[PDB]
Amino acid sequence: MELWLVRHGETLWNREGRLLGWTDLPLTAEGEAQARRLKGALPSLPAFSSDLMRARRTAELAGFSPRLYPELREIHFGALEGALWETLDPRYKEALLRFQGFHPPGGESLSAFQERVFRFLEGLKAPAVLFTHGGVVRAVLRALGEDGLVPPGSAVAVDWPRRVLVRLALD
Amino acid sequence: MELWLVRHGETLWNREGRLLGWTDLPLTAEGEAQARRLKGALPSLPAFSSDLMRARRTAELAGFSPRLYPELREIHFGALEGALWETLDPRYKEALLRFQGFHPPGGESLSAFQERVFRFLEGLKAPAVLFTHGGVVRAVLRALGEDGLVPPGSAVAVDWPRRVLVRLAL
Ligand code: NA
Repeated sequence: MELWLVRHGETLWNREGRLLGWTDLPLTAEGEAQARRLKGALPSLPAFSSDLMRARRTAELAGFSPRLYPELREIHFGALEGALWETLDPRYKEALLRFQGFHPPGGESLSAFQERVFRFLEGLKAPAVLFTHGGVVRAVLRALGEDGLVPPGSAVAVDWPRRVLVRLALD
Repeated sequence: MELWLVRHGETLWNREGRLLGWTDLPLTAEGEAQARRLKGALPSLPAFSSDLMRARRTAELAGFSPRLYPELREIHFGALEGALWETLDPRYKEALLRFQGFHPPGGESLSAFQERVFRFLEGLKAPAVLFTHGGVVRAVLRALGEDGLVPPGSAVAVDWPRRVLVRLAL
């Protein structure tokens, strides 16, 4: 099914290089700017969004009124929430780089995260726009055999669970 | 949906020609070498693996950290575990080659095997790499109208449940 996944606009921790999961931070001015640029660039399909503020706000600025689902949240980094990527222990770094065997204390494992994300996608009964996070987009892109790195406020359309259709970036 | 079926590397019973099911044998040195060679070939899709040592070790050396599922185990041969294929009683060997029905003493029936395997496959929610055994790979290939012979340490990619995409025999 055609799904459009949108990575929310930037927050302060994006420029600061800190892990941002369930910590509810707001979009920055540029983050809201990135979000407004999405209006008119996305199809008028039913919309779903992480309930986290930065996602909800991106959806709103993009001209949508999404139904909220915590299932679309970024992975829960547990004790690693807010940690600087730079000083992250090499084992955690490579776990995240290779996207496997990641189990932060007090948090969610990558395997649990993937099950949550794919279970949500499996339940969609028609094309939709999903306002979510970098990790969710990455999980989907990697499952489709592609690099999952996409700029904040950008989008990707896929034919789940078969292939990527288009990557949309706006300047 | 893209599935990669990987047959774990060789054990002593592979080269000895013995039925290997739930007997938890380790990989030989060559078996580990075969596993390492897969690292530069297999796509980085979510990974799952039989919980048996030889499959787990293959996944590890191939550069993966799989979720463990006993449903991916080879069939349980029961009293036939370790039995030489060459001297296998014609009544067992026939059953196995007819693919119509099979239930070794103290073992698992082919119907239970298949229930187990296909339940797992049908439950997958996204593309994946599956570290498993010859019988499982066989079962999948046959379900797609193909011949289920892949060397140890090799893989086959399929568009489940439609057709085979490519075979990777190293
Ligand atoms: Na035996």
